[PDB]
Amino acid sequence: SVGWPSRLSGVRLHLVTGKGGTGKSTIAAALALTLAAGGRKVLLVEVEGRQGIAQLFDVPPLPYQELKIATAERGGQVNALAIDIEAAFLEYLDMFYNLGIAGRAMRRIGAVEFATTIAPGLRDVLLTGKIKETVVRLDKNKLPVYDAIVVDAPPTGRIARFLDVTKAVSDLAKGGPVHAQSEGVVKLLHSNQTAIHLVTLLEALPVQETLEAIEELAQMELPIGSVIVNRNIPAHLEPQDLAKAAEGEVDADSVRAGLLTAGVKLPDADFAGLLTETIQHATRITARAEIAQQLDALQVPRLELPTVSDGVDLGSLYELSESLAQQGVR
Amino acid sequence: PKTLDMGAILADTSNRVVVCCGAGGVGKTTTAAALALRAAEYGRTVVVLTIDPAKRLAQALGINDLGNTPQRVPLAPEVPGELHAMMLDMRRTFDEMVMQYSGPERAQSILDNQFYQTVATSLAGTQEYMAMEKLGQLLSQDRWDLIVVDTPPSRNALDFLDAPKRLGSFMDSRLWRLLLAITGVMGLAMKALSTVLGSQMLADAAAFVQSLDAGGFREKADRTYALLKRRGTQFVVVSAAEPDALREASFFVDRLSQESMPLAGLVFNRTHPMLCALPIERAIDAAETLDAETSLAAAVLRIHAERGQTAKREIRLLSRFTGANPTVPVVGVPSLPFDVSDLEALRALADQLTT
Ligand SMILES: Nc1ncnc2c1ncn2[C@@H]1O[C@H](COP(=O)(O)OP(=O)(O)O)[C@@H](O)[C@H]1O
Ligand SMILES: Nc1ncnc2c1ncn2[C@@H]1O[C@H](COP(=O)(O)OP(=O)(O)O)[C@@H](O)[C@H]1O
Ligand SMILES: [Ca+2]
Ligand SMILES: [Ca+2]
Ligand SMILES: [Mg+2]
Ligand SMILES: [Mg+2]
Repeated sequence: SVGWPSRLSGVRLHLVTGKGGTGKSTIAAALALTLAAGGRKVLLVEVEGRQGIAQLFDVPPLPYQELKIATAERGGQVNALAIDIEAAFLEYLDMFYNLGIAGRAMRRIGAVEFATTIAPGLRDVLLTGKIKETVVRLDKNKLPVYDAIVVDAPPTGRIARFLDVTKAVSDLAKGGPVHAQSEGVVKLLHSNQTAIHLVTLLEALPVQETLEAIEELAQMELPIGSVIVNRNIPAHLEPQDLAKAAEGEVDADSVRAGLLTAGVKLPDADFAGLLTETIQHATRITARAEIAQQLDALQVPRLELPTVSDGVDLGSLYELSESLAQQGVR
Repeated sequence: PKTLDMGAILADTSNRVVVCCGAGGVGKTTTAAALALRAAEYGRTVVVLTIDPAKRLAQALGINDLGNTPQRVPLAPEVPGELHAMMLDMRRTFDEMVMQYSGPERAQSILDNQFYQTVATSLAGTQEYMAMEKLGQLLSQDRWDLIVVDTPPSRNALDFLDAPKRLGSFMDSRLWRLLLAITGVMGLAMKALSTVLGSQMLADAAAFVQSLDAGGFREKADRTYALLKRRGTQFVVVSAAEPDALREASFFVDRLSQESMPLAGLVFNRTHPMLCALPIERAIDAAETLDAETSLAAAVLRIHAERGQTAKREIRLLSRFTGANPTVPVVGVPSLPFDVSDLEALRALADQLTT
């Protein structure tokens, strides 16, 4: 029944997936804010070069550096890392093969863009490898630099392949240092230090993809965290009144009586119109509940976030973080 | 404002191609299908090129199969025209393109190439490029007086117009032959790729360059884009009553204007028109008096007030688009109280679109 079991508080790596447009970026930032509260330091990571963090915080494009982007409750801190795949490839060539010179020459002729584009496995090795480096990084006192890492991850249709370290490494050169580092990446991803959260909307396709992703991830023995149901709406009607209204039955006599009590007398065209407005609302709720029922089969914790009435601004991220905190996210 | 007359555009046979554009998740596929079904009801011989219909809609159109070719949608005998439909198969369209230019013999090698199968066919912009290629294939066969074009989903509505050319220029890069199929800079880059990438992958990539043997891809994307400039082409921009979708619609409208491309108008989909004239302030207060004192009446007032607030947001969003684009014809489509996944729901949607 809880949306956040205690085990999830021990997790250092949070991966936020879900279908496009369900709220991965918004919720990964709200999750980062929640985990940073109480003088903690959390890293918010994006991996597709889309600059979604900068767009969310309404700031210019972020460079390839970990930078403070938000102050969490009671002295907490959220740092941002927009991974630059081109700069990550040069970092890799220089650190693992001492080809920093070759790398710098490739950048001047657009060859790094090419190599990362023509080899999707190399791309995923660079990205998951950098994610692992942020997770295991220690300070001067052998203590973790970050309390948690939150990844605004690829969508539900790409998440299983993105975390498939064995398939990504298969198209890379045999031997060297990469094949040794990949073992540590696999170990981290499959441990109790990781959790994959799946953002969904109460719509057919986001729910279907959530189910299909959980199945693919369970087969890979990858740890599932929570299902996060975004943009919930108020029912406004009691279960019995809703079930009837979804069929076209709203007793008007009771409605007309309750309107007279509040000092409201409506004409026949406005009263009939008011009734079909509630039938249509109840038809929308019923259909959403029918879609939501498909998730009941999963023995996975579920979290719920409301709809922010206007556009998602900085203040909206704090309201969603507060909504997560009230549900036990810590 | 100004009212978009989709019915008159559909009935006029000088309109040969109707392109349904916008961001993803706004109603492009269903609008495309509803428009095509309508044209057929008007007596036209129409083909709908769908991208991603939901399973139940695809089944209702009889296009749930693996085909990449139009099929006849059986309709009531009274229907004077003909509806034909298909769902784009992105990978199969790439195969058709490869064979058209390489020939069926050389195509056997390219189709069997592991780099082609796993990398080349899934590059960014393939969905838009293959939609354009299929549109080109439909036009060349002259099997229909009207072609309704659905466009792939994206957060960026302009990807339909820009992604094929972008993919084309990437495919024509000097880097393919030079780095896979010597120099100081190219030699350094070649060494780096040999050191990092798998020998098997590099062999399949170089084999693909040798096998394909193409500025071929950009020239193809350019000629196919010129088909959208032919007389009888109409663009329909679709948007949900959301700020992101409207901003994408506005970006698309600007581009059509800059390029002198004919824009039919905007489909402002999923609206919540008020069926009760009672003001919002009065509705909340009437519900609040009942709260202090039968839970049915107050909840009914809370539905109406919430819809009214939703209707207010929709009106101010539209007035922002209309203020910036006063020349753009518009049609408001209400959110229907059922899923648009059968021929009867498409008919009800077409009624909203053509009123
Ligand atoms: N709880 C919410 N209430 C209202 N709007 C939301 C909410 N969560 C996300 N959004 C909006 O929905 C859209 C899609 O969200 P986003 O975080 O960008 O999703 P994703 O990264 O999965 O594509 C954005 O316009 C965003 O501001
Ligand atoms: N006016 C409408 N009223 C109700 N449902 C609608 C309406 N227009 C579209 N839908 C629904 O919205 C969803 C998305 O529509 P779809 O045409 O596939 O969008 P797109 O191609 O833009 O992603 C579908 O499930 C469809 O049935
Ligand atoms: Ca006829
Ligand atoms: Ca193009
Ligand atoms: Mg995002
Ligand atoms: Mg679609």
